[PDB]
Order: sequence, then C-alpha cells, then structure tokens
Amino acid sequence: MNTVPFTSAPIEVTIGIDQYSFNVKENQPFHGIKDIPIGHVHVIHFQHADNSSMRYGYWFDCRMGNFYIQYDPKDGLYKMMEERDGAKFENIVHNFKERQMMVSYPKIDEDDTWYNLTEFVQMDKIRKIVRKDENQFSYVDSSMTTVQENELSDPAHSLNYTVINFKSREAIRPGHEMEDFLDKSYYLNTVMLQGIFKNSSNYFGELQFAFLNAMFFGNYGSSLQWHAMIELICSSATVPKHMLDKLDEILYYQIKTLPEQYSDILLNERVWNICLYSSFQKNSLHNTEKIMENKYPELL
Amino acid sequence: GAMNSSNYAELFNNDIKLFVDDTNVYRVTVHKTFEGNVATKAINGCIFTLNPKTGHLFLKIIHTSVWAGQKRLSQLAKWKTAEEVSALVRSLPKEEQPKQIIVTRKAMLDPLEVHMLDFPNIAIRPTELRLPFSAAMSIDKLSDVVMKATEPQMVLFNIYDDWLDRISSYTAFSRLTLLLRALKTNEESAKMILLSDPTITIKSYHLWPSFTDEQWITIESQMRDLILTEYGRKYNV
Ligand SMILES: Cn1cnnc1SCC(=O)c1ccccc1
Repeated sequence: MNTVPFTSAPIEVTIGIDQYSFNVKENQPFHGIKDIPIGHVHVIHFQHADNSSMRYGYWFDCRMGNFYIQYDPKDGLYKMMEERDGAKFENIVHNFKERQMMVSYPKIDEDDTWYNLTEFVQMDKIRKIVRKDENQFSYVDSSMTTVQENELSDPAHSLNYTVINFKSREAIRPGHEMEDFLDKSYYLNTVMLQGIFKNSSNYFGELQFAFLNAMFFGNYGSSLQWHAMIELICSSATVPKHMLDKLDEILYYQIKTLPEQYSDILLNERVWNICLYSSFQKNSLHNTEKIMENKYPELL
Repeated sequence: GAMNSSNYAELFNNDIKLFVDDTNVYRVTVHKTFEGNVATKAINGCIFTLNPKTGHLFLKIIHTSVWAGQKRLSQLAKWKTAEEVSALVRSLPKEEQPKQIIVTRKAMLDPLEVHMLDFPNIAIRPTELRLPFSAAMSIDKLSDVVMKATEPQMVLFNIYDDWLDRISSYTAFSRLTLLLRALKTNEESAKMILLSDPTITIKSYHLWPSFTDEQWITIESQMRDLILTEYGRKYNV
C-alpha cells in the first residue's frame, strides 16, 4: 500500500482519487491519501470550490517514485511533485499517519472496478500521449486539446493520441476505396494494430485512457478519441475473437461507471447506435448492449 | 458549403466547376418471373457530369456488364460514379481540372470525397437545388447513345448547342433547367412543344432545335405553362 501526502490544503477543493472523491474545506487539516493499491496506475484530481471551471489532475504509478501534492499560490493549483529523499518522505508519511490526518483509499474487497477500467493502461504509454519528460507523472485538465484537434494550438500542452481519420489516405488503400471505407478491417488490423500500436493491449490502453480523461476531466477531445477507437473496431468485419470479447468487457465497465447525469454529453448517439445496431459487430457486444439498453435507453 | 438560391451566380464565375448527377447510373426494369416472383433487369445507364459555365457534358456510359456478379447495386452505383468522376479528373490537364464538384444527391458526398483524397484542394459540395438532371435521358440523342452502347464509353456533348454565341451562361443554364424540368414533369407534352413545327430542325451536331431568339421566347413560355399546368393537374388548382 502506497501514500500520496499533501503539504496542506489551503483552498477548498473537491479531490478525486480514481473513481472516489471527497470534499476538503479551506485550511482543513488534510494531509493526503493512504492505502493506495499498488499495481495499477492512478489519477488524483481536483475541482476548486470557487471555480468549478478546469477540472485537472495527475496520472501516476507509485512504483515509479514517491509523489506528493503541494498547493502553489502563484499558479493557483495543487501540484504533484516527486520527493527524491526516500527517508525524508517515509518520515513525513509516518508522522501524518500517526496523527491520522489522511483519508484511506476506500476500496471494497469485492470491487474490481478500477482494475477493469485500467486493465491495459500503462504509465509509459500515458507519458507518450502527455509529453513532459522531466516528471514521472502526467498532468491533464479539461481544456487540453488533442493533436488532431490542433490540426483542424500549443503543442507542449496537447494530448498526443493516435490520429484516426476514416477519410484519410492512411485509412483507404488506392483501388479499395469502397471496400476500405465500408469495412475498416485493413485500417484496424494492418495500419493501426500491426503498424502503429503493435498489439491490441496498447490499442485498448489508449482507448481506456481516453475514456478516463473524458469522464474525469470532461476533456472533449478525449471523448472524440474514445468513440473513434470504438467505431474503428465496430466498423471492421474482421476482428480477432479475443479482441471483441475484451472490448465488450471494457465498454461494459465504462458504461457502468459513467455518471448517469453525464450521459447526455459523454455519449455520442450516432456511434453507439451504429455500433450496437448497424455495424458488423452489432451482435458481438452482448454485455455492453444489455447495460446500455437498461441504463440509457433514451440514447437509443 | 451547400449550393442554394443564395449563391446561384457562383455557377457562372471563372472557377472551373462540375455538377455530377448519378440518378441514371443504375437503371432497371422490374418484372415478374415464371414462378411469379419479382426480378430486376438492368439497362444501360450514364453519369451526367456537366460544366454549367461552358455547357461541356462528359457523359460516361455505364454498361450493364459492370453490374454482373455484384451485390448491393444501388450502393455500388454511387462508388462506381465516384470512381469514374475521379478518373475523369485525373485524365484532364491540371489547368482543366475543376476547383469544385457539386453533387446533386447528398449520398454521393462520401463516395466522391474518398475517391478524391488525392485532390485535397478540390471542394466536394452538396446543393439544396432540386435540379432536373434526371431528365437527361429524355433528350433523344443522349438516350440513343446510352441504349446502343455495347461497352463502357465516354461521349462528349455541348448541352447548350451554340447558345453561348448569343446568350450568357446564366441564361443558357436557366433555359436548360426549364427544358429539363418540363421534360421531367410531362415528357410527352414537352417533346410535342419542342418538335411541333417541322420546319425547325435539330442540327446533326446539336441536341435541341435551331430556334431563333423569338422562337425560344415562345418555346420557353410554353414550357412554363406546361409546368404550372401539370402543377394544377397534379394538385388540382
Ligand atoms: C469540342 N468537342 C469535343 N467533343 N464535343 C465537342 S463540342 C463541345 C465541347 O467543346 C466539349 C468539350 C469537352 C467536353 C464536352 C464538350
């Protein structure tokens, strides 16, 4: 079990840790989060009480270093930092635990939700999408645009998701125009899987990361990326059986976790109706179709 | 964006553009089988690709052999149309290639866009106009060359004959669309109007009769009457 201590909490803020969240009052004696499961990436995120504008946060993996949070009054946000002095860090954490000034990561034993949402997500791939090589953790916020959004402006602050574009020369073989547009298997299997992602685990990792940034930060370009990666699979007649089975599980847990009240903005009617009812894979996503129909029948 | 009443004069500026109409590409007769089921028999078709400024019509004849062994022919027809338009563009010298292609049906947008990815600077546009180019096969000489074709063939016609010697391309297009609208609403009546007087002939190298300026005014008035009429005979007014 690992710990992310806080120097202090000078401004009133709602703090998220993965799918959990709690409110901290202005100058409340809060000194961090303990008992964080090792073996998974995590995200610690923030919404100030006075400016619900800009949700922001940090992806991290406690195996990669000792990280803490400290409010910066100049830049006006809670910043993640790495502590390189291991003994200073352990002494800080032990003091804060003794004084019981930390919240406990509140995982139910039965509960595999976070695993199921992050199964293929790896910190090393996160750090290639979010480029800031001097830190071991990655900042994301509501306003960051994607490389593809920038093509249609600050590149250092961009989400470098893999560009997917169904009407592109990358996606369409000369002479197979109709074939490749109507059946995207070539683009999925040769261009993206064999060529760019190398395997389906990396593809699923990026899909999962895009969903999580859409859900936790309302990041619009991340939602576009998530739906594009779903649509590319669903619009392919030829998909490995193991990928379809895994995709069904992935989407099931994403739809299960989505706040009911955010479905109007986070779910694209066209993609979902196409994927569940028109596409080649309309009959291949049984778990996802069943939860979508019972939880969001309006969308459909 | 989309082409409508607001931006109508743009058709006659000096940026090369082509209309593409695919309504006559896949054509069938529907008939009964010996068992009393229904079946289709394809007949020859054509892509109608027209420069509205010059009158230049690139009539790509679609021979029924192109459909042999193929499924979902109405879908294929849109992609075949886009393949042939793309081939036409690539065949033209750079300075003759269009800067815009306007499709008369929105279902042609994605097929043509995908086929023209190599030409990012050619704009593919829909239109809100209800243009009567489906009536092209009511023009006797065009119907004749399509139905006689025994293989794929491109034929060139000036759809304005020599009218641009005497009128502008705005006025020529307006006459063309009036004639075609008439032929679409009541083909028999329209053709009666055009050929009633045996002394006005169609030149061998023309599609329409050799009307004087005065006779065109009479003709155009008779076509307007027809279109309003049928619009009464239809709606009872
Ligand atoms: C010159 N030519 C060749 N064939 N018919 C013609 S007469 C109309 C014309 O110039 C034209 C040119 C190109 C395409 C369509 C029409």
